[PDB]
Amino acid sequence: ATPSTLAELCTDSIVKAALPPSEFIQGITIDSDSVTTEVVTNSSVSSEFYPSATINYCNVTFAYSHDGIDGDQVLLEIWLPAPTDFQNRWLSTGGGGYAINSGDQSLPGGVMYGAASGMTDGGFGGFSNNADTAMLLANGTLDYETLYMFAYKAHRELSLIGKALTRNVYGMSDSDKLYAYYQGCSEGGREGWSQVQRFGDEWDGAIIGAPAFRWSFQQTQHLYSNVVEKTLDYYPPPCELDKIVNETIAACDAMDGKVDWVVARTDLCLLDFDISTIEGKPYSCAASRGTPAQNGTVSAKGIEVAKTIINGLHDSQGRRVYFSYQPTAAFDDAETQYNSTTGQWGLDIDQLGGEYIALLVDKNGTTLDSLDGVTYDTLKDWMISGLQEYYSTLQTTWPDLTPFHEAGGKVIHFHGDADFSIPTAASIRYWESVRSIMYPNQDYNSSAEALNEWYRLYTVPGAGHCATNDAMPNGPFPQTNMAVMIDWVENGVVPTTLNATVLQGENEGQNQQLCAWPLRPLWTNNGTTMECVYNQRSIDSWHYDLDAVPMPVY
Ligand SMILES: *[C@@H]1O[C@H](CO)[C@@H](O[C@@H]2O[C@H](CO)[C@@H](O[C@@H]3O[C@H](CO[C@H]4O[C@H](CO)[C@@H](O)[C@H](O)[C@@H]4O)[C@@H](O)[C@H](O[C@H]4O[C@H](CO)[C@@H](O)[C@H](O)[C@@H]4O[C@H]4O[C@H](CO)[C@@H](O)[C@H](O)[C@@H]4O)[C@@H]3O)[C@H](O)[C@H]2NC(C)=O)[C@H](O)[C@H]1NC(C)=O
Ligand SMILES: *[C@@H]1O[C@H](CO)[C@@H](O[C@@H]2O[C@H](CO)[C@@H](O)[C@H](O)[C@H]2NC(C)=O)[C@H](O)[C@H]1NC(C)=O
Ligand SMILES: *[C@@H]1O[C@H](CO)[C@@H](O[C@@H]2O[C@H](CO)[C@@H](O)[C@H](O)[C@H]2NC(C)=O)[C@H](O)[C@H]1NC(C)=O
Ligand SMILES: *[C@@H]1O[C@H](CO)[C@@H](O[C@@H]2O[C@H](CO)[C@@H](O)[C@H](O)[C@H]2NC(C)=O)[C@H](O)[C@H]1NC(C)=O
Ligand SMILES: *[C@@H]1O[C@H](CO)[C@@H](O[C@@H]2O[C@H](CO)[C@@H](O)[C@H](O)[C@H]2NC(C)=O)[C@H](O)[C@H]1NC(C)=O
Ligand SMILES: *[C@@H]1O[C@H](CO)[C@@H](O)[C@H](O)[C@H]1NC(C)=O
Ligand SMILES: *[C@@H]1O[C@H](CO)[C@@H](O)[C@H](O)[C@H]1NC(C)=O
Ligand SMILES: CCOCCOCCOCCO
Ligand SMILES: O=C(O)c1cc(O)c(O)c(O)c1
Ligand SMILES: [Ca+2]
Ligand SMILES: [Cl-]
Ligand SMILES: [Cl-]
Ligand code: NA
Ligand SMILES: [Zn+2]
Ligand SMILES: [Zn+2]
Ligand SMILES: [Zn+2]
Ligand SMILES: [Zn+2]
Repeated sequence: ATPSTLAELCTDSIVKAALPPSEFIQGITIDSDSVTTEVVTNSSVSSEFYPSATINYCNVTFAYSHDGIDGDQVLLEIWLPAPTDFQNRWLSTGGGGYAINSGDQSLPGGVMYGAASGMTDGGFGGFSNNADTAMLLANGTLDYETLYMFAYKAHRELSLIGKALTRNVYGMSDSDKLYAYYQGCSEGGREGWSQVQRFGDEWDGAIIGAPAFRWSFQQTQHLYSNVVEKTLDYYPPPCELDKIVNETIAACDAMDGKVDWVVARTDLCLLDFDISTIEGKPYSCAASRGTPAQNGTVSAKGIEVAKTIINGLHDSQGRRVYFSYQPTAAFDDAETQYNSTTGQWGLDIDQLGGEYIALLVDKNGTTLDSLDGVTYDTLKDWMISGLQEYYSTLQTTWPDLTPFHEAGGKVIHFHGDADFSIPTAASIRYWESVRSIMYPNQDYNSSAEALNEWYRLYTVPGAGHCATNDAMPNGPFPQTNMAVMIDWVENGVVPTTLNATVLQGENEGQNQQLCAWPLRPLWTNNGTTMECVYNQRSIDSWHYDLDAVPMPVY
C-alpha cells in the first residue's frame, strides 16, 4: 500500500490522507484543502553546514490555524525524501535574524540524510515575512501570539505535526522508531534551545550553532560598542579597528602551537596579548563605493575604545554586567559612518541592538533614531528589566534540562572563536549553567564528565558568525554535524572531537578535529599533531562574574 516511488508519494491525495486530523493538538485546525505537492528532481545543494549533494524530494506545503484567533494562519513546508531514500528520520530547521525559517537553505541538510525536513512561517503571513513585521498590533501594543509563536510555540507545533505526517506518509508502525533532529544556527540556535528547554522527547538530537539566547543581554550588548564610542567621545574609522584585529591575529596565531593564520586559542590571546603594542602601526584602506579612503596610524584613543569594548559592559560603579566578543572578532558593533559635510566618522547605531529596544522594549518601531542620554547604566537597566519580561519566552536560558536528559537526548553545540555577532563566551556560560544546576554536588571535573555524556560544546578556530571567516581562511568549520549526530544517536559513536573541514583557501577540503569544552586545542611537533588539553588558566578566562546583576544570569 505505502508508496514505493517519489512519483507515487508526491500527490495531494497521498499527503492529505497522511496529515494528522484537526484537534490532534487541541486548538489546532489543519486545512486539508491547502495541501500543495511538487516533485523536485536532481537539485544540486551546498552549504557550510552540510556536504554537497544532489537530492530528489517532494516539496509539501499546507496551512493550519489556532482555534479562537481571528485571521490566524500558519504555513509549514516539509520536504519528503523518495520512499527508497527515507531512513526513519525527521529534521526540524529554523531561522536567522527575526526570521523563524531559512528558506531553502536548511531543508536540504535533512533530505540528503533521508530525513523528512520541515520549516514554519510562524504564522507571520508567509515564509518571507518575519517575526518583527508581525510583532506589533499598534504602537505600544505587542501581538503576544507572535511573541509566543517566535519564542517556542511554532517549533513545538512544527515537530508535532511534521513527525505525525512523516510516520503516516511512509507507513511507519507505532513501534517503528522515528529519530528526530534539529539543526540551526544563531536565531536558529536559540530556536533549538527553546524546545530542548521545554519538551524532553520532541527531538533525539539537537545541533545548535552560536545561539541568540540570553535574549535581554545578547540583544542589548549590540549597543555596547556604540555607547563606548559616545562615552569616550571617539569614533574609530573602521580601518583602524580592522588593523587592531589583523595585528591581534598576527600576535596570537602561534599561541595554539600551529602557525596557520588561525587563532584557535582566543583565551591565551585575551590573557597574554596587550593591544597597546599596536599603537603607532600604520593602516590604509582603499575607498569603497559609499566610504572614502582611510589611512593613519593606530591611535591611543582607538586602542582605548577597543580595549573598553573587549572588556565588556561594566556599570558606573565598575561592576561587570556582561562580556563581549573574543579578541580576533571583527568590530562590527563598533562600525562608524562617514559624514561628508563635517569630514568626520560618527555614530552608526547598531541595527540589531536598536531593533530590540524599538520593537520589544518601546514597542513602537524597528529602528532607534538616537542614543541621546544612553549610558552604560541605561544598557544595564535594559538587560535586567528584559530578563524578567522575557524569561518565559525569548530569554531561552533555562538551565534545568532534566526532561531532555532523562529522555536520552543529545546536543552538539558549536560557536566560532571570532564571532562578531554573538560573543563566544555566551555559549560557554550556558553549558556551565546547565552543569552547575544539573550536577550540583560534584566537583568541576566530575560534573563536566556527567554533562559531556550528552551535551558537548565546541569552539571553531578563526570562524565568524555561523560561517567561515575570510580573514582566517585556513580555519576549519563543522560541515558534517548531521552525520556526526546520527552516528551518536543511532550508532553509539560518541563525538570525542567534532569533525570539521577547511572550506576555503589553499587547504580547502582538509580534515580537522575540534576539542570538546572544557579542553582546548594545542598543536605539538611543529604544528603537525593536535592535542586537547586541560588548562585551568584558559578555562578561567571564559568564566565571568556578573556582579552588577543581583539575579543569577544563566
Ligand atoms: C515549494 O512549494 C511551494 C508551494 O507551491 C512554493 O511556494 C510558492 O512559490 C510560488 C512561486 O514563488 C508562490 O507563487 C506566487 O504567489 C503569489 C501570491 O499568490 C496568491 O495570492 C494571489 C494574490 O496575491 C492570488 O491571485 C493567487 O491565486 C494566490 O492566491 C502570486 O502573486 C505570484 O504570481 C505572480 O508572479 C509570478 C512569478 O513567479 C508570475 O508567474 C505570475 O503570473 C504573477 O505575476 C503578477 O500577477 C499580477 C499581474 O496582473 C500582479 O499581481 C503582479 O504584476 C504579479 O507580478 C506567484 O504565483 C507561492 O505563493 C508560494 N507558496 C507558498 C505557500 O509559499 C515553493 O517555492 C516550493 N519550493 C521549491 C523549492 O520547490
Ligand atoms: C537526474 O540525474 C540522473 C543521474 O545523472 C539522470 O539519469 C541518468 O540519465 C542518463 C541519460 O539518460 C542515463 O544514461 C543514466 O542511466 C541515468 N542514470 C540513472 C542513475 O538513472 C536523470 O536523467 C536526471 N534527471 C533529470 C530530470 O535531469
Ligand atoms: C517610542 O516609545 C518610547 C517609549 O514609550 C518613547 O520614548 C519616550 O519619549 C518621551 C518623549 O517623546 C520621553 O519623555 C520619555 O522619557 C520616553 N520614554 C522612554 C522610556 O524612553 C518614544 O517617543 C516613542 N516613539 C514614538 C515615535 O512614538
Ligand atoms: C586586514 O587583513 C585583511 C586580510 O585578512 C586585508 O584584506 C585583504 O587585503 C588585500 C589588499 O588590500 C585585498 O586584496 C584582499 O581582498 C583582502 N582580503 C580580504 C579577505 O578581504 C585587509 O586589508 C587588512 N586590513 C588592514 C587595515 O590592513
Ligand atoms: C581535571 O581533569 C583533567 C583531565 O581532563 C586533569 O588534567 C590532567 O592533569 C594531569 C595532572 O596535572 C596532567 O598530567 C594531564 O596532562 C591533564 N590532562 C590533560 C588532558 O590535559 C586535571 O588535572 C583535573 N583537575 C583536577 C583538579 O583534578
Ligand atoms: C507607529 O508610529 C510610527 C512612528 O511615528 C508611525 O510612523 C506609524 O504609522 C505608526 N503606526 C504603525 C502601527 O505603523
Ligand atoms: C553631517 O553633519 C551635518 C552637520 O555638520 C549634518 O547636517 C548632516 O545631516 C550630517 N550627516 C549625517 C548623515 O548625519
Ligand atoms: C559518505 C561519507 O560517509 C562518512 C561517514 O558517515 C558517518 C555515518 O553517519 C550517518 C549517516 O548515514
Ligand atoms: O540570527 C542571527 O544572525 C542573529 C540573531 C540575533 O537575535 C542576534 O542578536 C544576532 O547577533 C544574530
Ligand atoms: Ca594558529
Ligand atoms: Cl515519533
Ligand atoms: Cl550544523
Ligand atoms: Na501536486
Ligand atoms: Zn517548481
Ligand atoms: Zn515499519
Ligand atoms: Zn543523568
Ligand atoms: Zn560518565
